[PDB]
Amino acid sequence: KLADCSSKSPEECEIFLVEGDSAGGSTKSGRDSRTQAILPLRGKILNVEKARLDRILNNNEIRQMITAFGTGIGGDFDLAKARYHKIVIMTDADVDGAHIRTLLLTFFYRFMRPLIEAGYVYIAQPPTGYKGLGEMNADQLWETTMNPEHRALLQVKLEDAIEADQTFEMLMGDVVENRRQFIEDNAVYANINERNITSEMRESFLDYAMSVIVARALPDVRDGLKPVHRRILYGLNEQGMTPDKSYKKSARIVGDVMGKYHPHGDSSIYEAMVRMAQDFSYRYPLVDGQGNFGSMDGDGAAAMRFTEARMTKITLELLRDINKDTIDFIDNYDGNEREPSVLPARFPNLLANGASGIAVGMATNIPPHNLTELINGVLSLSKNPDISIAELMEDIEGPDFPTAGLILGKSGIRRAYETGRGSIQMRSRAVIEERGGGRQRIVVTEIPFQVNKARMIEKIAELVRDKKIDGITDLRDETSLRTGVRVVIDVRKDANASVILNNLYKQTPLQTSFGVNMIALVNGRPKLINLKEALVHYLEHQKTVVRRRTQYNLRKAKDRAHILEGLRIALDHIDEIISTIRESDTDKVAMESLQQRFKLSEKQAQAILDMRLRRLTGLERDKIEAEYNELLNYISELETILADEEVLLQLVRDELTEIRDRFGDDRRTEIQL
Amino acid sequence: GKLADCSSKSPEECEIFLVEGDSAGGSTKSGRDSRTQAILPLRGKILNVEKARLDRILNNNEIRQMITAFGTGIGGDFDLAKARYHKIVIMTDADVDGAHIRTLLLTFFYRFMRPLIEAGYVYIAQPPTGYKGLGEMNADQLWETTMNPEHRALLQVKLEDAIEADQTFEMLMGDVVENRRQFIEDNAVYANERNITSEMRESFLDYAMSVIVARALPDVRDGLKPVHRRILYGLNEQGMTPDKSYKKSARIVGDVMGKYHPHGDSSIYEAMVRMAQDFSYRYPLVDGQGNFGSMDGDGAAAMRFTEARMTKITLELLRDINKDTIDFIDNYDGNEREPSVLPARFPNLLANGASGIAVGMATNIPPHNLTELINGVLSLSKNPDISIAELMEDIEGPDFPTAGLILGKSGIRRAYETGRGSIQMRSRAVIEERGGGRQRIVVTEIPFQVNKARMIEKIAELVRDKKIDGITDLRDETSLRTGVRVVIDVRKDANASVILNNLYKQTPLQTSFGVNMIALVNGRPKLINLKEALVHYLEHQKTVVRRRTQYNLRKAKDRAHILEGLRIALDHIDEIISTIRESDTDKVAMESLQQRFKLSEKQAQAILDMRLRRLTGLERDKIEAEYNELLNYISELETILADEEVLLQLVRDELTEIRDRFGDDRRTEIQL
DNA sequence: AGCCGTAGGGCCCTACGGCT
DNA sequence: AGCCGTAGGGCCCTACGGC
Ligand SMILES: COc1ccc2nccc(CC[C@H]3OC[C@H](NC(=O)c4ccc5c(c4)NC(=O)CO5)CO3)c2c1
Ligand SMILES: [Mn+2]
Ligand SMILES: [Mn+2]
Repeated sequence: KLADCSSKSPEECEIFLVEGDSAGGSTKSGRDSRTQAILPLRGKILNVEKARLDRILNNNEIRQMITAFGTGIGGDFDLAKARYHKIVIMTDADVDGAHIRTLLLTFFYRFMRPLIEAGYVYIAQPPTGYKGLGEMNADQLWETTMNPEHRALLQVKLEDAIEADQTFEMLMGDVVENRRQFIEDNAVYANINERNITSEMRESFLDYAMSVIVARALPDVRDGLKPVHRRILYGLNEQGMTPDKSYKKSARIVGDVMGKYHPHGDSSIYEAMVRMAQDFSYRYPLVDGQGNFGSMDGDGAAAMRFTEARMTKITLELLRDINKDTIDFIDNYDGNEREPSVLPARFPNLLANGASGIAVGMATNIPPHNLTELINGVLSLSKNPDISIAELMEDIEGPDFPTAGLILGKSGIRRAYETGRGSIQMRSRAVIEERGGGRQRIVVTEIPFQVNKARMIEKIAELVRDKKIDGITDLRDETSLRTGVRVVIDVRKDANASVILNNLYKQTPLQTSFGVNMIALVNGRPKLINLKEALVHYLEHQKTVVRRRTQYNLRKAKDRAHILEGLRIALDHIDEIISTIRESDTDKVAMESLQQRFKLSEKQAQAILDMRLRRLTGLERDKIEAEYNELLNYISELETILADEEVLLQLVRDELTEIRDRFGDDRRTEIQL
Repeated sequence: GKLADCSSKSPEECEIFLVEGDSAGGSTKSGRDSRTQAILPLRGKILNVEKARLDRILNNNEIRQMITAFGTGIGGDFDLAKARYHKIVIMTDADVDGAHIRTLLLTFFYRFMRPLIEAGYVYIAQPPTGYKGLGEMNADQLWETTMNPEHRALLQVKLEDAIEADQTFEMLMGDVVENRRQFIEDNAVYANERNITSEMRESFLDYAMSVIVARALPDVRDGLKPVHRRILYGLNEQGMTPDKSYKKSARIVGDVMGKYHPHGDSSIYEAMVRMAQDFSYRYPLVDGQGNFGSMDGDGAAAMRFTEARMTKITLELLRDINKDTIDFIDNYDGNEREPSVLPARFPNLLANGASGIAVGMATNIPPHNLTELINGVLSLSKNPDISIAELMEDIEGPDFPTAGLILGKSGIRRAYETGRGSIQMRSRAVIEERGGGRQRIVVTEIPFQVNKARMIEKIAELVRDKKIDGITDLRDETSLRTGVRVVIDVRKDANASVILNNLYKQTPLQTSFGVNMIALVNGRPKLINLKEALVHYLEHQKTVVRRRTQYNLRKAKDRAHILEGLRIALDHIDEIISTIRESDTDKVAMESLQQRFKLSEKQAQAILDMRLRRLTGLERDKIEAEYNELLNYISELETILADEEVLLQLVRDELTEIRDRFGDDRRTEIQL
């Protein structure tokens, strides 16, 4: 990995740590290879503050850093033996780079403290607006960042130790609550110089943490999506990949999304897209995949060069009226594109499909739900702001998993909908049945959500082999496209099969809990929310969307009647119209002449100058009158909706109801007492 | 291993499907009936056992997995009794690479498991085409077509004459290239049971002709392989021109993968990267931003990091592509159109050169100076009987991006005469003082295609293993600011020149370029000499300029015809408007306009599409200005089409301009 | 040898939080 | 104790021909 310098005189020698060979290459090409060494790492380095020492000392990248510095670790640490008097951290100028920087400072503080004391550690300052240093040309990387003349390094000073120790403990240690508190306390949500090592850690760390929270791992309460899923669906949309049209190569989709909207690795995008295609993961799948999109047995999808994809019908409902000023667009990562900040989301997607995400200081875990039940819930809520969770549960019985199965008891469900937290006990659907000669078997035909069917079956085998469960004489996955899931467990003759089943439910994922933890972005801040808040924020979104959409169609039909007004004047005075144009030299004079003569606006004048001659035929004259008369009718319909809060809300209901009628379906998961 | 066995054991009723990898595997595993159907994914191309020794075969993972899985052992240890399946089913992707992996698999079974074949246990599944690999198929469909024993069509492989079979495996898959080449030349055609010899011959031949005509060899006209052509056409169709800014590498590769080139990402991205390296291409076709590699054989950044567009001179490859200069063809799936060849307004085969390993043959064509090339083609255009020797008054010999030296003219001369020759390339190295009466060797240019770091390591090896006297140190002082610089310290009092000569004998510091000018001519491979290359090249240009002139003619005559309808209309504007105003439909207006004013359908249409702003005052006059300049152009064009000396001179003229704008100095020095 | 350059194909480290 | 899902990062086997 190391690409060393010529000079062995450590006095004048620098080593640069970079994230991988992609940056490595640019760095190598632009360095001064007499004084300047380069060590590429390989992504996130190990967190030494949370890891056992066995594996701190085995980890490659840790090891190689040790070798390169040649000073040994901890007690047996000779400053005098530093092969370099400058260790320069130069990760990418993105948030994951800030995080890899915190990880490294932690390693150095806890294993090479003197190195920091001695003033040998530094932080390079590459320009922003660059995914990694691999996107820079070597000359740029040199001028800006590496050239001893016209560059700016921060030298890491350690002031108070005690404070440093607490900081590393809080930020990087395994007590989440300490970290969570710091985030809350310091996050500001939207509506050779010395650098203190504590200052750097808290600023770098918070930068990462906030970024993961608002812009990675948590879904938005309004549309139920994380950034990656939003930019995927929105890309499908901008490229017209509707279900009527045909499937397009995943690589096209991914390439496009990566380029315009999502400056991150290919596999994060493709894997997100894949899940959205899996009817064992999504209760209402958002992508329609062609090819191998993986199995319940933990199989990956085929590589993105093989598969293809489009929207499902129901994703249309997520995107409807996105170009009717329903929702605010923002700048993409680099200035050159516009992306939606949220989707219209005309059905309640946060709950329908659920969410899961590991952030920093917190996580989220929201189960999926029956859409017929959810919309009935939003209906009841719309007729009654003061409805209770108990009343809402009259409609929303509890979660509805794609994989079906059983939930045991209404009581975890109730806590989760009331507090935002609760454990939910899920079981497989298993029956006991004769197989012949007075012997029996267990048949599992549905397994709990998020359980790998293979791993589950291996577990049972590994219980039968470690002689750790009695009575089982065979185990077979008879699952098949033709017959559905079907896992068979033969039972020894005369053994009690019900007992064996209970044993499996105790000792295998045949029974599994689901720990609800309903954190989402509300005003782009993380909040633990109950069932009713989820539906309130959802309905508040829908109200705004149907209002803005109605306001937009008004401005637009008004703009258009205005033009049809110019054109009807034209048709009534066509001879004089022709005359005015013919007697004009420029287009500028005609425009002025038509405004004055016939009291037309600039826009009308221009639309008349744009009329083609074929529009003076019989049918074309009629269409202009017809389009105009239909449009006045529509304009006054729109005005009705905007002048009356109750007609608007009634529209919201009628629309929800239509979606419930077209996409609603049976409950799959049975909830038992 | 990723073996997914079935649940039954008795092999009489159990089958195993071999597929290319896990993408195919998953569709196969979700599709299959797992009571009787095992699946074993491989990993792409398997080893050719006909060309490998036994130590290597038995180290190979995929080979091992197959042996284990089948349970018969191999060779004389073979045993039909211990078969775990009575049907072994080869199910590779429905493409040419899948024919090839079929031939490799059958080569393994015939040489190590022949009784398996003698006994009827081997089979070939028949998936549908249209799908890159099985990973693009849904499991329901792969079940119906291919795997379900009530529907599928299986071929059962049969051995007849074992002597013929031996000859075939030997010829097709053995180490002797020439019999294979001969079999290709003899069988190629350019523009229930299955005999194993027929399968081998037909599957291999497919593969072979696919690599030859459509992978590894350049076209003589444009100097390009399918992958480079599709990339450049891609850049163009998305206007990624040099005036515009850079697009993202992943977008470009994604575009091209979908539209034109159904193959792995890395083949595309790597082809693009090389086109951007100024140490690889004498005249780079791609302009890249980010890490695109080094002479030390670092690869580019991954494609999420880099951006790219055309270079100035690529516009010249593409100039006039829209003027019917070249025949477009269907892409691989029917939903696109691609160029079969580029206009190529400079001679790109010899300019940037080409190297490719095919089947039965290879190509290796060095790069050249463009100022020289062009003077060459001009000279040829003044004299169809120009000799190689006269041609070499312009074209001194290869000119490499990396500069350096060529020793003597005799390899050059042989190469240009016959299309084969060996050319000795040598570093640019000087000897210089370093202080205290010591000296060093400074190397500042290295041969084409010689990895600099790997070369420095071969020098270290010699010093370490004491096969060279007198070297005390070795350093790469290469930098952006300094250019290539490799220093070799010599021991006080040792003769530096001697040392340097040893380095030339013993290191890539001197390297042969083995010229072997194979290219496609009417899409068939041909060994061509210097002159035959320039001639095909000149022929393409004349065709281009002629087809270009024919196109502008059709187009200017079409436009004149429109303008003759517009003249009539502006001159009769009222009767025109009444004619229309009186007409119920757009149809009736066309008919009336046409009867009353002697107009064609297309003249009537142009009038009906006329906007009212065209009736302003100075428009009857513009139409007339335009129309008179059109008639002038029309005849300027007819001049050209009727006199071949005028067309040829036109060709000469455009080339001279390209020479003036893009021609640069020779970099490689030719020492005699 | 083993390397040139288009082709087939796939695997494994790391962070992060909460549940087992 | 190790999985789940967005994220950071990269490597190594194969065919082909010519020297
Ligand atoms: C399969 O299993 C193995 C296992 C062993 C391996 N050892 C080392 C490295 C790897 C893979 C690392 C490599 O890095 C670059 C990756 N792709 C991109 O950067 C990229 C970005 C955007 C894109 C595309 C690609 N593809 C498009 O068509 C457009 O959108 C491709 O994968 C290995 C792979
Ligand atoms: Mn990075
Ligand atoms: Mn394949």
